[PDB]
Amino acid sequence: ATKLSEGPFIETETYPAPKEMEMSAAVPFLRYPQVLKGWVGEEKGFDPLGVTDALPVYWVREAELKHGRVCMLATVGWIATDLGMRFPGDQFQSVQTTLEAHDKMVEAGLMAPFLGAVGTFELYSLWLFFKGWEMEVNRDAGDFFLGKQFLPKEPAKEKDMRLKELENGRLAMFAFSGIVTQAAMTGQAWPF
Amino acid sequence: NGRCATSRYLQVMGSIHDIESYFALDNTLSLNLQIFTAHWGHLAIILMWISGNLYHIASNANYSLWIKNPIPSMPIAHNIWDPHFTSSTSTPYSHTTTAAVLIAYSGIYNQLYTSGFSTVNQIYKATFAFSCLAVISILLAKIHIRTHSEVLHNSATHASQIPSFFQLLYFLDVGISSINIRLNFHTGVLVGFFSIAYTGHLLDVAIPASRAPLSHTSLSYLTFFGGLKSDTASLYLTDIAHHHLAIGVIFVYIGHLYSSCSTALGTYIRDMLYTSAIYMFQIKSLHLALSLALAGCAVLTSATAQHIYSLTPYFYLSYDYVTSVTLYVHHSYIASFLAIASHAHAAITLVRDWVAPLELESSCTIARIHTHKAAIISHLSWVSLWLGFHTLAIYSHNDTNMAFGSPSKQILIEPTNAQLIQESSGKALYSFAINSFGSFIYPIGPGDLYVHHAIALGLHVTVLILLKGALEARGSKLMPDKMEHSFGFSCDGPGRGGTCDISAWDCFYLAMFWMLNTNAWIDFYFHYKYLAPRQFSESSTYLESWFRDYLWFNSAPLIRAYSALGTNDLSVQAWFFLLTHLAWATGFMFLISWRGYWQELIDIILYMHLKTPILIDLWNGGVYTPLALSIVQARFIGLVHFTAGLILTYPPFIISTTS
Amino acid sequence: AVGVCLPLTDKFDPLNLASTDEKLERYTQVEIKHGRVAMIAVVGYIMPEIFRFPGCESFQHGLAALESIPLEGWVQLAALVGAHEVLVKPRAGGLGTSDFGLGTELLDGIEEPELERKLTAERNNGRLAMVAIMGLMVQDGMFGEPPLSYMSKNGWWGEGVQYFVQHLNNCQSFSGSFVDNAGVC
Amino acid sequence: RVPGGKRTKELGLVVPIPEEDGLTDGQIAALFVVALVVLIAAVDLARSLYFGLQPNKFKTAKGKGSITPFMKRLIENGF
Amino acid sequence: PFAGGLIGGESAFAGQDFNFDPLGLATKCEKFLPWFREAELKHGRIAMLAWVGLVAPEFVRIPGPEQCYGAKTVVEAHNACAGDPYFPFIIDATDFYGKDGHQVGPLFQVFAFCGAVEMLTTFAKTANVSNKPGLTLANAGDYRLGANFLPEDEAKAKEMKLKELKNGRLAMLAFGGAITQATLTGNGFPWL
Amino acid sequence: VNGRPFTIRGNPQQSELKWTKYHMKSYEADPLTTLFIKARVMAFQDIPNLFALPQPNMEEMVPVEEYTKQEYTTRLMEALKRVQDDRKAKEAKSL
Ligand code: CLA
Ligand code: CLA
Ligand code: CLA
Ligand SMILES: CCCCCCCCCCCCCCCCCC(=O)OC[C@H](CO[C@@H]1O[C@H](CO)[C@H](O)[C@H](O)[C@H]1O)OC(=O)CCCCCCCCCCCCCCCCC
Ligand SMILES: CC(=O)O[C@H]1CC(C)(C)C(=C=C/C(C)=C/C=C/C(C)=C/C=C/C=C(C)/C=C/C=C(C)/C=C/[C@@]23O[C@]2(C)C[C@@H](O)CC3(C)C)[C@](C)(O)C1
Ligand SMILES: CC1=C(C#C/C(C)=C/C=C/C(C)=C/C=C/C=C(C)/C=C/C=C(C)/C=C/[C@@]23O[C@]2(C)C[C@@H](O)CC3(C)C)C(C)(C)C[C@H](O)C1
Ligand SMILES: CC1=C(C#C/C(C)=C/C=C/C(C)=C/C=C/C=C(C)/C=C/C=C(C)/C=C/[C@@]23O[C@]2(C)C[C@@H](O)CC3(C)C)C(C)(C)C[C@H](O)C1
Ligand code: SF4
Repeated sequence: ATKLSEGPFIETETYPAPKEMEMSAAVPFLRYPQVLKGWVGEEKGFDPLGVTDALPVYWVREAELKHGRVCMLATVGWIATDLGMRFPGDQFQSVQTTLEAHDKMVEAGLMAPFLGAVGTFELYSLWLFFKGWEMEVNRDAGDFFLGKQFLPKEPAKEKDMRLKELENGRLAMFAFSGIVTQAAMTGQAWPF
Repeated sequence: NGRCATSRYLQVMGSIHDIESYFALDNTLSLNLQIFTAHWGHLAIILMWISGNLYHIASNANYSLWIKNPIPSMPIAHNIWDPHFTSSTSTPYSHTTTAAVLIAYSGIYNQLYTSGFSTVNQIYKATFAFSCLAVISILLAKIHIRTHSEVLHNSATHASQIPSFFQLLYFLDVGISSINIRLNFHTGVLVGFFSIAYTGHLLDVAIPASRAPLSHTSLSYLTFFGGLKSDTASLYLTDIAHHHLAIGVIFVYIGHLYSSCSTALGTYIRDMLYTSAIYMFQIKSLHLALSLALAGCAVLTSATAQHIYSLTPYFYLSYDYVTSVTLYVHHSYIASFLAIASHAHAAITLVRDWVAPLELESSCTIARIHTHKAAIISHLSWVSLWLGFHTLAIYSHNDTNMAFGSPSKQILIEPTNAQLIQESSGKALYSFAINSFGSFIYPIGPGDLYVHHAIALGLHVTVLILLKGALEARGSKLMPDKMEHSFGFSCDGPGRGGTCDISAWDCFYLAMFWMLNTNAWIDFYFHYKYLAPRQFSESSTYLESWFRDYLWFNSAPLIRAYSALGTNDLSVQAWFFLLTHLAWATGFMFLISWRGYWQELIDIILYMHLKTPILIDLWNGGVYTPLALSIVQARFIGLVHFTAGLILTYPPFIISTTS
Repeated sequence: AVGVCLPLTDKFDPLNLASTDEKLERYTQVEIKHGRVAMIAVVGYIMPEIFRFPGCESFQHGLAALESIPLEGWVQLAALVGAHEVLVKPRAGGLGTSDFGLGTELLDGIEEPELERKLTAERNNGRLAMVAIMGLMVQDGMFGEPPLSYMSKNGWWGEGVQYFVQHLNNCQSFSGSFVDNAGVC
Repeated sequence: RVPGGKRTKELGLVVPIPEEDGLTDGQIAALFVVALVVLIAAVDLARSLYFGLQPNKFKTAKGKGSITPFMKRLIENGF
Repeated sequence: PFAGGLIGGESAFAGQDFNFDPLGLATKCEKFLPWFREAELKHGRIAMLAWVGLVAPEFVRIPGPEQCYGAKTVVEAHNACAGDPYFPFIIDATDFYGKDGHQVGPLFQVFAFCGAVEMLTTFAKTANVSNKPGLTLANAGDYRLGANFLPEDEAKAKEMKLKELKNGRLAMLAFGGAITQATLTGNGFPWL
Repeated sequence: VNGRPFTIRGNPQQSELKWTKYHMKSYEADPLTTLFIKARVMAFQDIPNLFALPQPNMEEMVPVEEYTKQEYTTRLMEALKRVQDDRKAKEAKSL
């Protein structure tokens, strides 16, 4: 039963039996949100906080993809910098540890152009996101048309690829959060 | 519609934002969505105004230097880049080799300084962040337009099986027109939680910035001292933080009153209003909601105007002679505008929103008021007449006796009631101290009594005019069928004895003059008592003291600003003193000379243009045929000129006298 | 039509160069490419003043960059541009030769008025960029430094038009003036 | 300055002026970039306000419209 | 029926219903009966845990930071573990690692996790829009945690729920008595 | 022409016909509309017995593509009677 209540009017409505109700797999004591249907990762309906009950699933999926991608890049970059990989250059080699890298590069003046480039791309992304959400252009959430060549043709393989992206981004979220917190706490390389 | 006259522009501009009057605005859904989008744009404008003020303080001004020596230093508002200024020699606003600057009379410097701004970098970060907030506001407007469009599309695409699907027509604007949830979240989060958040801000930033020695945030930052710290001459910051904490807690508690997200908790406003003394009213009426909001905003603006001056909340604000007066006058004028606005929108509510019952039925508050509107108006007229007669007569008695040179013959009624209230307040404050409050208690004399009765006269007459307009808006003995006609219409003809200024909009036009008068009286009282407390106390009992010791005496620096001898930094004030005098005098034209004369003059001018050789062969006059301004258009334009001149000729005077 | 905006009710072609459809199409393609190159070149003029990529700090900015950058580097840049121009062809079924299937997702399945507005905005920005880039290059060549740095040093009116405004307030550089104020305009 | 105020002349109040301008060209440029973003968004908002709601969208626009579950709950609750 | 047919109001003797509502709170506030049952079961659960938590520390103590884990008795254990923050539940920002001794202790960590669990389970079941039947008499106190263990028979399920309720009530009373006696006499397990 | 069959004050209230044909012209409403609006204002004084419109169940929404008009009216009437019975029971519970 996908209907919250059956009946023409609220006061005389009847509710489906609990056995008939479709329950979320992630949290079995809540009903399936039913708005994140047809999306990637819906197999385990997980929205206990009811965020999708207020925001369109498009927005939250765009945000999830952005966070996962940013965190994946951030964790790989933090790991590389901790292991010692650095750009060939006096300003980049002067900085010793990754923790002070943000401040050192802000002082050196590279982070200002870096933020300018990221902000330009992000204004473009905001425009594109509004266009896609309003359906002016035919775009999906978190889709920038990059590397569509490598996207599998089969619908099942495409869904599997998108699910792998989402799961890896979710893992990278926790990975980077733990990495940065532990680094700030102790002050050692990524292996800790 | 190609067939148009030059009155087209004025007709449109008089109702550009009268969204209810828009063509093709079919439903309340469209009305509410348009209003919501306009609100978002308005918030964006406010945030851009804040960002511009912050940017100009950061760039063109001297905040860092001012905070070092706030007492003698004067803040800079912004630079002057005006080609018309003299280039041969330095201007009065420059240091003879430096960009011209303007002093700032807004107290924003004190605001930032006591908020915790120490460096121009912080102001720059704020400028940036408020610009981002403006972007966010506009994007939220767009988001909500899209969401509401998506609900209409859904309702179009999906339909309930039963014929009652048309019931959904009413609930499309539930998000914008729901009252219980809006009240709960506004009073709990927008007010109470905002106060708690500002308490947190104070404790984290403002208290450490003010206190030279470092100390960890704790309950020691919350205190209940009272009065002004001697060093900054302002309210203790630690008390402001507790204040806001207490108010925030109280309003967070009050914000659970109504049922907002679930029907299991909370009560209903319909139900309270139904069971209370006020029977019920059109809470859905947007004009009524606007009227209530405007009344509340007016009272709060008056309260801040009085209390910012009485109890100084900002560092060194009292030391700034000019900024105090400017702030008081600014917020007094804003409060008066908001009050008369609430009255005007109540009148509009009556005109086009209230659903009057049948005549004999008397069930609602509005109907009960309409039953005895005549008694209300007659008693208000009696009070106004009494106040005017006796205030003017006592003032004239004092005037004549002083002119003959016998002050002992003046009628001087001691303000015993006000003095008793003041003494009780002082007793309470002294008990609290035993367990300073500057400007909260003032000497109070017979001159104060007379000025207070004059201000009461002004308020009573303004309310008289506004109440008469509101209660005669639907109908009147002279014009029984006034509901059919719009809120503002020219007249009803020269028949029935003549019907000039017969509309509720005409009552507002009339009450506007009074508002300006009563506000001018209030501002004159404050400014005179501020400039010369002793002279005001001794001499304010007769009107020649006001005309001579206040206006004529203190007008010297302003008029002397620029002359054959030279110019000083008040030359701009002197030019705006005269520009505003001219604007007032121009408003007199539209107020006195009415439309027929000007229409005939326009006809003659049009004849001349059509007889001119070259111009006739190009300009027919058919499109946008010139016409004289309509009766209501000219009333409004003359009122605007009058208001602009009256309001804008004062700030130059106050700045000149207090600087 | 595409390329015609409000200020011009009809197509602007006083010399009647686009007499035939073939010539009109060729000129449209050339104008689109020129406007694109001019737009990127104008941002190219403004941005190096704001910042320089690592390793590019030493190089001169404007026309001086032609001499400053190694001939090998210029060869590499021209080789990249030539590879792009030779190995990229218009997408089959596209709007014409001017399009190369770059960002066409944004314009697919849109209303024709909106597509026309986008094309006209592209063309108008390209035209303004052509005018602006010629201004920038001519000023750089004449005054020896990029226009943005030149304006920072001398202002909007510098050494060619300052004579007109030598007696203006905040811009007064006339002989014997109590203030120079020549670098602030 | 050539002060014209009695109190200013009496008390020697001054308008101190810094030696260097508070903000630099780069900072002003960043603020102008943000202002330009605001201007573009504001022009879009003005266009949306001018054209109002479009009830015809259900005839041609993509998708089938959507009402958020919270909006549905508000509708069911009523006013 | 009585209290909306909720379980737990039956006397030990067969045929007589204890139906303990001296103040008639069920009838006075029937619309809050599911909430009352949820609160009763939650109190019983926390109390059954808390009594064993009063007993076990005497037998064994984990070797955490000695600021709390060296507490003499359960009475002082709460005060030791809650730390001495400037405000009850306020983290110290200037001194994050508690060098000044004004940092919240491990009880803050457990409190934060309890709050997350509460917001994601109880508030989720009760207030979520996508869960319209939500909290009712039938499912009150049921989060489907371990429901696969209870006996299939409905009578046996009712008996098990009654056992849970009775043990939770007994634990509520026992913990109250134990903590109060510990405060009064400050002795070991016999007066806890 | 332009004749109205009632006294001048017989015109309907402007606020009563809002967002209708006569949005702001109560002096152009037909006599039948005037009579109907007058009867509505008389009817809506009796607050104690006014049928509150049932709140719609937004769950039961289906596409327009997805019977008889009379049959649907009858079904709506059965639903309304059920709602009235439920309201009566709920109010009589505590009174
Ligand atoms: C202004 C006076 C007032 C009045 C006459 C009522 C009347 C009513 N309210 Mg209440 N209500 C009020 C204020 C008022 N309320 C306020 C200020 C709030 C916000 C907290 C609420 C929130 C509220 C809710 C959420 C609900 C009611 C309900 C009710 C009904 C039952 C009352 C009851 O059982 O009380 C007896 C109960 C008590 C006295 C216990 C109250 C304890 C809590 C903590 C509130 C006390 C807060 C306190 C006054 C302020 C603290 C300030 C701080 C500085 C310490 C009744 C119609 C219920 C109802 O049936 O609605 C249809 C309902 O669901 N009210
Ligand atoms: C298209 C033009 C247009 C524009 C530019 C605006 C602009 C505004 N409208 Mg809108 N409005 C429009 C058309 C427009 N309106 C139309 C056509 C209507 C239909 C009649 C409305 C109906 C309407 C209503 C009903 C309200 C607004 C309000 C507002 C404000 C929006 C939010 C804001 O920034 O408030 C900034 C405001 C503040 C920061 C001040 C907040 C304090 C409030 C105003 C007072 C609260 C008092 C409280 C109720 C009682 C206190 C009690 C105490 C004394 C004990 C702003 C002034 C709101 C408002 O504030 O009105 C005064 C409001 O309530 N408008
Ligand atoms: C100061 C107040 C004032 C002003 C400015 C005017 C102005 C005018 N009145 Mg008078 N008038 C006044 C009060 C005033 N009146 C009052 C109180 C009444 C009621 C009794 C009348 C009743 C009245 C009547 C019945 C008639 C006039 C006429 C006129 C016009 C005279 C001819 C003319 O325009 O030449 C002079 C114009 C000016 C001095 C206006 C100011 C020009 C300035 C100095 C230059 C502008 C500079 C620049 C371009 C501004 C750009 C601003 C922009 C960029 C923002 C003129 C528009 C007569 C008319 O229209 O004849 C053709 C006419 O028939 N008036
Ligand atoms: C600067 C500080 C000091 C001055 C402060 C401002 C002056 C004081 C305010 C004026 C007092 C009245 C205010 C009430 C306003 C609403 C009144 C109203 O709509 O009725 C004005 C009425 C409305 O019009 C009438 O409406 C009726 C329906 O109610 C009927 O249809 C009538 O036929 C019709 O005439 O009359 C007009 O049409 C007036 C003509 C307006 C012409 C203005 C065109 C020029 C505008 C240039 C200025 C820019 C405007 C934007 C301002 C920017 C600000 C950020
Ligand atoms: C033509 C065109 O357009 O471009 C193409 C190019 C191409 C390549 C095809 C594309 C792509 C895809 C790309 C580039 C995909 C990159 C994916 C990355 C970098 C994933 C990193 C995951 C890291 C994880 C999970 C870390 C996990 C870390 C964990 C779990 C760490 C865990 C601990 O550290 C923690 C947290 C604390 C430690 O104490 C203990 C340990 C266990 C070490 C494009 C862009 O799409 C299109
Ligand atoms: C196109 C394409 C491809 C491609 C490509 C490639 C390699 C493209 C590369 C593009 C590249 C490398 C683009 C850099 C931009 C940098 C910007 C915009 C920086 C702005 C920076 C700004 C606006 C900063 C401004 C300031 O803040 C500064 C710095 C100082 C402050 O005082 C304030 C100001 C405002 C002044 C594929 C993937 C190969 C195939 C595909 O099929 C098609
Ligand atoms: C129902 C029934 C009957 C009954 C009954 C009766 C009389 C029931 C009475 C119940 C009663 C009276 C129950 C008290 C509980 C107290 C509690 C939980 C206190 C916790 C207190 C705690 C957890 C305190 C903790 C701390 O303070 C500590 C210790 C140290 C501090 O540093 C820190 C803090 C603050 C955290 C009858 C009469 C027999 C009839 C019928 O037969 C059945
Ligand atoms: S035209 Fe003017 S003077 Fe004549 S009745 Fe109308 S408002 Fe009065």
